[PDB]
Amino acid sequence: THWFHRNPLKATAPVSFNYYGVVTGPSASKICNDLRSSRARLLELFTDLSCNPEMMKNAADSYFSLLQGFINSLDESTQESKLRYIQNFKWTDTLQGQVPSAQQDAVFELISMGFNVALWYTKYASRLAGKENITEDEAKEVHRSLKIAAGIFKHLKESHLPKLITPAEKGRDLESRLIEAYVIQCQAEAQEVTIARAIELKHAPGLIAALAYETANFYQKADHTLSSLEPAYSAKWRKYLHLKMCFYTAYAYCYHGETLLASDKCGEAIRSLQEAEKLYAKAEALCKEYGETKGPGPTVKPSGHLFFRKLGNLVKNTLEKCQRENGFIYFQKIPTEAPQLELKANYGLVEPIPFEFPPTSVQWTPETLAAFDLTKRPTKPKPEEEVKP
Amino acid sequence: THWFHRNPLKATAPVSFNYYGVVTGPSASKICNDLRSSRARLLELFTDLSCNPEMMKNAADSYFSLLQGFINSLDESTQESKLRYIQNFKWTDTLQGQVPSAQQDAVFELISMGFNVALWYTKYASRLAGKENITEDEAKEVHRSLKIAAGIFKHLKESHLPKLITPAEKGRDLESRLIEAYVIQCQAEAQEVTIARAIELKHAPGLIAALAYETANFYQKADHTLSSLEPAYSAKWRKYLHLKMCFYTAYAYCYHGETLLASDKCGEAIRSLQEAEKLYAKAEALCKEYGETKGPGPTVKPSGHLFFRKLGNLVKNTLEKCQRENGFIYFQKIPTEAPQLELKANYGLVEPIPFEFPPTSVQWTPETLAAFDLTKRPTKPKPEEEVKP
Amino acid sequence: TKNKDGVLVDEFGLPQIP
Amino acid sequence: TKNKDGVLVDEFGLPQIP
Repeated sequence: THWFHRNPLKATAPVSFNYYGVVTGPSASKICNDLRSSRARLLELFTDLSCNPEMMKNAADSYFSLLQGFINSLDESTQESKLRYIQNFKWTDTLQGQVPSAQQDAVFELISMGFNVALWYTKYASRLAGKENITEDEAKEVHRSLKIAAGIFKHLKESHLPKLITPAEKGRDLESRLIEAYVIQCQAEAQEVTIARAIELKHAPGLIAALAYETANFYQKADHTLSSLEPAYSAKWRKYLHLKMCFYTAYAYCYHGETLLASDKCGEAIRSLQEAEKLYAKAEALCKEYGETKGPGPTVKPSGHLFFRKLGNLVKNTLEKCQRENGFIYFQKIPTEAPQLELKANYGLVEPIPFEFPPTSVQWTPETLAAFDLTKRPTKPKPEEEVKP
Repeated sequence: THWFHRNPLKATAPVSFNYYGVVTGPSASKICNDLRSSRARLLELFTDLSCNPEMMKNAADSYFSLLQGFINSLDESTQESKLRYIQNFKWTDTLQGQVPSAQQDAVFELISMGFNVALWYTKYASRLAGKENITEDEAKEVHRSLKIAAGIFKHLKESHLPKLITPAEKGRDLESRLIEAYVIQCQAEAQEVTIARAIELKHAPGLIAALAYETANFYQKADHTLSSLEPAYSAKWRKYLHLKMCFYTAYAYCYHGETLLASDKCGEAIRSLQEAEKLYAKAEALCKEYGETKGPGPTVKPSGHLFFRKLGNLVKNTLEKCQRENGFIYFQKIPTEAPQLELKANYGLVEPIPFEFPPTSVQWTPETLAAFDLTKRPTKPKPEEEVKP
Repeated sequence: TKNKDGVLVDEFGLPQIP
Repeated sequence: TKNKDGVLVDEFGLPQIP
């Protein structure tokens, strides 16, 4: 099947939205009750295993469009709302364990809530990709979801983080390096699915080689990106994408092999197929102690190897026209170091589904805003834990 | 087919057996005419490609039984004939080219004539083993002939050379080291034939491994034996038996391979099959420049390789139950140095067909002997060349 | 649909064939 | 014939079977 590593969801303290002499009137008093219930509806969903994306889309639309009122204003799209700094939100981090981080900024709350939804999308894709019963149609979802997620992350990174007041701390999800890794990881994960499909429908070996190669480049990039963080938290993750780029490079050499043999070129059809199986060996060496290496998130046990069932045929077929050449069973001359691969893939590459927040709620009118009188402003609960599975 | 290296036949000057006042009487005068014509009948046969062993047996019986009169006596088997030192015979050597060697000894003439017949037997086997049309029955001959030859050589070495007066010179056929190599070579060559048969009738792989192994030991031994001679003459020969022991060791590992796989032991079923093909590679490396290396005798171009057609199946079959083990195509763990072989073969070993000269001719009676009066004894032709093919 | 180069394409971005 | 160990033998010194 499919196997993806999942860092834990972000947790946050209850926000009541209760201001007293500050809220005068029915409409303003209403909107604080809508922000209250809607944020909570969105939060119970995360923990909830019964939720499909169309439910999620809605719950998030609701909140974020109500949340907007605290950030920008309905009159000038360029000028900022008086409420942005009113409330203080406390969120935890995927890699930081139980330690909360707090800011009184509505941008912080938005960027972090949204982050949790993008994280959610992937988790939904991940849970949905574990089953053996995968349907052509259900794959379109796992795949689409990963792009919806890569899109959200992208948006947050380059459209939003810039707006934050305080700079973000190293090793916090709201750091643009850490986001950049998620976007990429998401894109990569999707393509895994595509590969899984391309293989199943018998597409051309050149294709699956290039697609699988470019995918290994992704975990390359997300290893380099992440590389700037203290190894304590990023340890397990870095090993898994280090592991993944390695498992998918095997596919590259392997499926590239069939592009040489069929091309009537032997020595490098072998040295490659060897390289593929040398790597699939190291890949499992990496799985084993990624399982040993401690870090946030559950350990996913890698499932599908048809890799052999593929290599098997190639091996058989290769020795057939090469029997008179390098081998059998004693190979010369077979090139010392492995054949370089620079391949671009023209099919199956993933572009993040462009994301945007919903415009500010129509419930925000100048009267509804002026009904929050900041002139009248004059102890904390704690973050309610995630408890995933 | 079969391919064996053949050093050239020995050539000798005409011996007329003409003594004048020394031969008195009809019977003694007759016997010198019988020695004359019979030696010549035996000599024309060597050059002759029309001669079968039963013709040869006869022609040699005749001469040697007449020759005996000059060596020992019909009265006491322990006491020696007055004629032993009467005549001087001039013979060339297989490895020495055109250079004649002379002795006035009837033992020298006998040991050397016989040597030529043993050499003949092998040549007959060799010419007969070149054809593709080989019949089960014609193999029994090639095989039997090689043993008749190994037998003669053995006899000459340890029953006869001791009797020679002057010691034999290094690099002359009448040196016991050089004979010892022929005996062995002959035994080895026969076994090659046996192997060729065992393979064809599908005998057990353990058998053909051991038989082929012990055969490589033979060219080992005949390389060491020959090793004591100046490289000028022994050069090409030594390379060919160096080559042969190598070609047959390949068979050992190869056919031994099938004794491991079938035994459910993989890593050493591979390391061996590799070793076999590593060696068959070196074997042809040796064929090529044995062809370059100059020495007495024609260059025999090695024929049969079903070796591959054998290795092929083993390779295919081996990867089948070992696919989950060391390979495919990337092998670990496969042992660094090659697996030792000490195997003895219980079947197909060759024992030289015991040889003896024919007893002295009945034509020799005391009267026939006393009719050579040495009391009455008072320019040379040259060795008539071989001109083989 | 089709892609930029004009090729009939799987919903997965892949080429489309039997 | 047979060999020393008592085994039916090919003229070539080999074992004998179908």
